[PDB]
Amino acid sequence: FLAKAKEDFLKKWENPAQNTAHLDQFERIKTLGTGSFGRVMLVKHMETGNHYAMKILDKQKVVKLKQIEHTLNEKRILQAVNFPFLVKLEFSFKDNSNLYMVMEYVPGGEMFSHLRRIGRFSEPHARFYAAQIVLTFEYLHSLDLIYRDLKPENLLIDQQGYIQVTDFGFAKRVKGRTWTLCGTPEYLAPEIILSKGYNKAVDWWALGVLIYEMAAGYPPFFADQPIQIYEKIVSGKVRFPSHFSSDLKDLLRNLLQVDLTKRFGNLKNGVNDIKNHKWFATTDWIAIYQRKVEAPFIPKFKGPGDTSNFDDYEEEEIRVSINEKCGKEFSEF
Amino acid sequence: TTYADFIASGRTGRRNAIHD
Ligand SMILES: O=C(N[C@@H]1CCCNC[C@H]1NC(=O)c1ccncc1)c1ccc(C(=O)c2cc(N3CCCCC3)ccc2O)cc1
Repeated sequence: FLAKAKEDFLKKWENPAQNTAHLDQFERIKTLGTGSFGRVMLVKHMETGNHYAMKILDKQKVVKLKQIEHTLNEKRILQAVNFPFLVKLEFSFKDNSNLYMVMEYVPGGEMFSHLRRIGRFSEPHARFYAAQIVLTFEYLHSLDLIYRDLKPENLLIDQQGYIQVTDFGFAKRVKGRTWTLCGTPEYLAPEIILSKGYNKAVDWWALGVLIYEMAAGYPPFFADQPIQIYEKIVSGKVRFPSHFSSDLKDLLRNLLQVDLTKRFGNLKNGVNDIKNHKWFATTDWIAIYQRKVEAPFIPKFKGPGDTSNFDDYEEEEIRVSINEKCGKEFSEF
Repeated sequence: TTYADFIASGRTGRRNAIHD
């Protein structure tokens, strides 16, 4: 599959799909999330009656925060990839004021919501999710893509209880090294913090943070201010809840490894250092891929368009100016 | 407890990305 996958991806990467629907083809139902330049809304595609999640970004706000290239990355990558645990982009378009991405609606809510409410996940429930990320990072990294924003907030749970990765704002196709200070503080690898130049290994570090956080219910480095988190990441040592298994600790010690010649996922054996670790001894990797494993948790679902696995957000009307904004900047979107 | 320290911290909600 990984052979056929790069071929398919490069074709879409090189000739991206553009302008494949219009705003007026969608009824706007409810906000499912926000960010600094817009929001994701539940919508219904009037023609098919299907529900989707629509991300709306304000072009002027994106320019203000100098995120043009990152938003062009997000859509170009998302329209080109294809994997069971990546949210599927269905349509993309833009108008005078906004950018739109219409994706699968993933009705189970964010892992974030379930994780905070429950406290923490059991090692088997955490492992189930971690396996899916391992495979998604194997796929992405095979295409020279770094994800750079792994966290429970970006992992949506579908009706089958499997993960769908969303929010590709910091994803970037890079061979070799890149330098942008970006990500979420709790999940940043030390090399990002230290402005060294860094590569796909930052995703493997982040996987360590996510596993820790799933299993403990809090992340390995927290504090009230980002800068204090950074200091812990760089100069501090990881300590584990007494309930962590010896195998979980050994895995996390190898993922939350400052030294790049020693970090799992960055060795010559690559992803298999992780796949063949004892913590994953119960994981049938092909069965996870094919979604044949019974999920440990299945969200409550009461028909489509139901949003009770999501928080409520203040609604505001989508405004579209009569004058085109930032046309040049977003030409290729 | 570490749990108590987390719950009392300002980082238990949805975390934003950073850009410089
Ligand atoms: O609402 C959003 N995403 C939701 C909620 C946040 C947590 N991630 C889950 C996501 N929900 C879904 O995508 C979803 C998809 C399908 N079904 C249900 C939910 C969202 C809305 C707008 C943005 C957004 O404005 C945005 C901002 C940034 N940065 C701002 C800080 C400085 C660095 C650049 C970068 C790229 C972006 O695209 C990002 C996210």
